[PDB]
Amino acid sequence: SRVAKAPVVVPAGVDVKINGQVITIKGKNGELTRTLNDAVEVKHADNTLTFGPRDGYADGWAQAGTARALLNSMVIGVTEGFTKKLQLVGVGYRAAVKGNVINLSLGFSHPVDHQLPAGITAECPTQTEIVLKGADKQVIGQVAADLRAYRRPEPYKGKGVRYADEVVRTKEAKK
Amino acid sequence: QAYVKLQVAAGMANPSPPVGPALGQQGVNIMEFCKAFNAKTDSIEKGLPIPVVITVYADRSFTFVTKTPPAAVLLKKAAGIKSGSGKPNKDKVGKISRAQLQEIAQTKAADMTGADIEAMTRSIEGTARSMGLVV
Amino acid sequence: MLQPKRTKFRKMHKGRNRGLAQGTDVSFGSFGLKAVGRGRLTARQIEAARRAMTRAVKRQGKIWIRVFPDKPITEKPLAVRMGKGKGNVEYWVALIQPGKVLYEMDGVPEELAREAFKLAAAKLPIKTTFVTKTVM
Amino acid sequence: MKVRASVKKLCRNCKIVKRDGVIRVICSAEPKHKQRQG
Amino acid sequence: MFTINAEVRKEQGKGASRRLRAANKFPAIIYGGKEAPLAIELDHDKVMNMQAKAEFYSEVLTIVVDGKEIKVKAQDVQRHPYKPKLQHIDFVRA
Amino acid sequence: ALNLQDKQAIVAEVSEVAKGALSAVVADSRGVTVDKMTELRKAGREAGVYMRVVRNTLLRRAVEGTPFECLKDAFVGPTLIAYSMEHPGAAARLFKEFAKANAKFEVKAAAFEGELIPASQIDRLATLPT
Amino acid sequence: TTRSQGNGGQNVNKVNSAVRATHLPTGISVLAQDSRSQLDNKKLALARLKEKLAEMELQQLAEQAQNHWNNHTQVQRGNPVRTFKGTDFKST
Amino acid sequence: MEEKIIQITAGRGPLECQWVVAKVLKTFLQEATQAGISYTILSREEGDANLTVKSVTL
RNA sequence: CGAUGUCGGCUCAUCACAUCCUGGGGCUGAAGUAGGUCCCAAGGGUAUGGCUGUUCGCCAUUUAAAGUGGUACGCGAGCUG
RNA sequence: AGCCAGGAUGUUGGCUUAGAAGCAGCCAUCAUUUAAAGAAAGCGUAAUAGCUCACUGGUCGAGUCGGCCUGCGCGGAAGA
Ligand SMILES: [Mg+2]
Ligand SMILES: [Mg+2]
Ligand SMILES: [Mg+2]
Ligand SMILES: [Mg+2]
Ligand SMILES: [Mg+2]
Ligand SMILES: [Mg+2]
Ligand SMILES: [Mg+2]
Ligand SMILES: [Mg+2]
Ligand SMILES: [Mg+2]
Ligand SMILES: [Mg+2]
Ligand SMILES: [Mg+2]
Ligand SMILES: [Mg+2]
Ligand SMILES: [Mg+2]
Ligand SMILES: [Mg+2]
Ligand SMILES: [Mg+2]
Ligand SMILES: [Mg+2]
Ligand SMILES: [Mg+2]
Ligand SMILES: [Mg+2]
Ligand SMILES: [Mg+2]
Ligand SMILES: [Mg+2]
Ligand SMILES: [Mg+2]
Ligand SMILES: [Mg+2]
Ligand SMILES: [Zn+2]
Repeated sequence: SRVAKAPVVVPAGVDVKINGQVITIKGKNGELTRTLNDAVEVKHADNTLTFGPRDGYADGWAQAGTARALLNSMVIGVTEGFTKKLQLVGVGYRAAVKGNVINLSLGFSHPVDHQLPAGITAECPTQTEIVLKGADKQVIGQVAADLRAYRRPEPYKGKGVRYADEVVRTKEAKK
Repeated sequence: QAYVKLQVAAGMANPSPPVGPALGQQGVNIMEFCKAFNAKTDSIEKGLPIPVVITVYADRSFTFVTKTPPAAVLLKKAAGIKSGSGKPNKDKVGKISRAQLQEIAQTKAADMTGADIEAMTRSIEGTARSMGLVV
Repeated sequence: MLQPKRTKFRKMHKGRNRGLAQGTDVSFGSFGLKAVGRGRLTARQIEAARRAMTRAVKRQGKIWIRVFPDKPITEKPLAVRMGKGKGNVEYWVALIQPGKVLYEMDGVPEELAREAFKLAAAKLPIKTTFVTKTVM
Repeated sequence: MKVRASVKKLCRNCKIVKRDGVIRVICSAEPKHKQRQG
Repeated sequence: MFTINAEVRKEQGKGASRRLRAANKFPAIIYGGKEAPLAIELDHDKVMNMQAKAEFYSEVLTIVVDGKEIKVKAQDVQRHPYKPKLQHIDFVRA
Repeated sequence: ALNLQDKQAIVAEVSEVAKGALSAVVADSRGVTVDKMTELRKAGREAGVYMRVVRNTLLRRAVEGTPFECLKDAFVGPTLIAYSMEHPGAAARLFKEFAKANAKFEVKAAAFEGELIPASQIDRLATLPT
Repeated sequence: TTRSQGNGGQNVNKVNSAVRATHLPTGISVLAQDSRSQLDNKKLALARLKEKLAEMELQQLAEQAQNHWNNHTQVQRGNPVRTFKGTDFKST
Repeated sequence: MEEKIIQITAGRGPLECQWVVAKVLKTFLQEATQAGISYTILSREEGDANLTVKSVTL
């Protein structure tokens, strides 16, 4: 509703193409593409992107705000992108990368092997945290969720794969 | 930067029991703080606590400011009793005079962030009333 | 345990309580419970709800009750046929009156009143509503 | 997980949600808060 | 001071009451002293909201029935036994 | 704050602005409660307890409150430009006090515009009667 | 809930009104099959368990009074900790 | 707050021992109340003569 | 009622899932061997013995357990008695 | 509602307690600076301390909020 109300900005010289509901956006960073929900009308008038319902649709303004949020997300992605850093808290918790292949030494009989898509790459300035940047917010969040769900940590001390800005709620095992 | 005042009566040095390591939570010494407190309390009476504020800095050269003795013990000495009260609403303890309340107010007006003495005078009067030191 | 000192007779018919009721209005207290439907309030249930309301009010205010288990019902102890005469006296209840105030409260806020009456709904199988004393 | 009939909001910072037709309460302030009906 | 739009109920009765309650109308009657008894059909939620006030059974209201103001006041009431419906509301002329 | 409280407050500020002419500006964009305490204590020592540091600089509050007197504040109301009163004396020295407070560790959100009370420019008025 | 061991009839060969209340700490069990109503059988079993545990609670007081009794003959006549002399009854 | 049950008994002695038991019980109660502890009497089975108690539980 | 054979055991199992339990989702008063648990999952195990005129239960050694039942409280035109 | 911020002074109120200083519990539960402060509503420790919240200052801004009667839904609902 109020999300679709707000106007949508795009940079200058960014090749944004609309084909019905199929909206792709490409620039100096890269290309982000998806076909949008059918409950939305889209049109562009020389400086803006507007979202609204289609005639005879129940979830009209709601899905219009949805598509508004989606297109702003991919606009920011083609401008600079979104960054994530999967950080480990623990005694000797480390990892590595080979382009997009990851080893995990967190107490297994085989060090786990992980894979990332071509959209995400990782470097290792440190060996306890991995720095991996990209332009796909949902892809990098999926990578975060995957390397978190490999071994979801415990609630007692704070030992496992957590997030950069997260603070651990300490439930200490009562003696 | 770590503005926590935790001090005891100046009569006894090295307040290890009451706070102890609480004053030494950082890497600063526990003897220098006591020496500075004694140096500040040399020119005033001994046997009463004095609050001192602290902002510890890295160079092991602490900057501190002292304050007047607490108004709690001030009104304690004014009433001439050591214990405040037990269930104040039920029973009467002592009689507290407006003039001596005003004089207790004027001696700590310099410490307190109050310009008109009347407002903080009625403040301490209400404090005494709530404690059971009826005005 | 609300129960008569003496009754008119030891048993009585099972009885009927249909149609509309007469305990429509509030009589003694500020806050009450309505039961639109139909059922039965055991003496244990009535005493339990009274104790629970005392619990919630912390002995502030008063409690009131309108219906009484003055009718000692005869149910049949299990595994006995329809015959052998009427059954045996087993317990005491009162049945549910559409529009009746059952338990009453005063001296405590409306929020605590609805809380305690929902707790009456959670100590009784009967359908409820929150009522107060009517202006004339 | 919790199996009851009367599910209720737990504290000032939980969240009633609908997930596949059943009420779900979660509050990471208490890892216990994960309610359920059925 | 509430000015309420109400009409004259030609035929009364129990079946009439049931159909009027289906069609969102509940009755009331004008009386008082020596005057001729007339009875009216009221606007339900309007009356409920107006009598939710504390002054309904005290103040001198005004009734528009067949294009005329009538000054009446409360005397008595009947209510639905187990629902928020005022079975009857009573008027004494002012 | 509801409508009646707003009406009494707006009448109060109308009376205050009618009685007093001089004004000075501040803004709590980076104004800590330490700065607020310093300013309120300086006001309490300079003048009475009615010295206020309230912020009524909204899009529809100060501009709509000023028309009784000093209508020039239509350029002042918006953009978080607070109002501080200076009743006693002509050309009181509380004007430069807010500039000095801005100088000592502030974000420079006051702008020291000064409301051009002597019809002077937005710069400091270095000379005051003594 | 199990079958009442009669001789017997074909209805009691079905009835699971035999109620056995077993107390898990003490291991004491009592069976009730007096009535063909299983609620009353359960109540009777609970009451009998109450009674029978009130005879294990009652044979402990006697057992410890058998130990209180020995103290009467366990008094040793010598090495006094306190001494009272004369009717003046002075402590020492 | 501790709970102690103590017994004072004459042993297998004569009326002199019973009399001594009575006197010692009285002095014991007086000293205990002086020391500030409370008590209750459980058993006070009598002896064979006047002012002679056989055993008492405290 | 001019007849539809009962309890337990054996073979075959049957099927239920309503799970006892491993195999799989969570709380924990769940740190890790390790259990208290609220449950999905019936493909499958659902022991070996002593006592018992007898599913019931206790005991000994494994161990996931030795489920609750319809099968006319299985199955007797398959066995026993 | 998000967003930058205050959220104090008497006060470290007094007990009983092993220290209780806002948080183990009880009593008064209020006075001042009053845009704001509730002897504390949460987190915590050893006693603190500290971090919050209620409340109120600064922004996007036209809409926002809680009772009711009715139509149809949601879960309570696992067999041989
Ligand atoms: Mg009736
Ligand atoms: Mg279930
Ligand atoms: Mg009819
Ligand atoms: Mg026979
Ligand atoms: Mg049978
Ligand atoms: Mg037959
Ligand atoms: Mg035949
Ligand atoms: Mg045949
Ligand atoms: Mg488990
Ligand atoms: Mg299942
Ligand atoms: Mg199976
Ligand atoms: Mg199977
Ligand atoms: Mg299957
Ligand atoms: Mg065997
Ligand atoms: Mg053998
Ligand atoms: Mg079977
Ligand atoms: Mg069977
Ligand atoms: Mg069979
Ligand atoms: Mg056959
Ligand atoms: Mg056979
Ligand atoms: Mg035989
Ligand atoms: Mg339902
Ligand atoms: Zn919660």
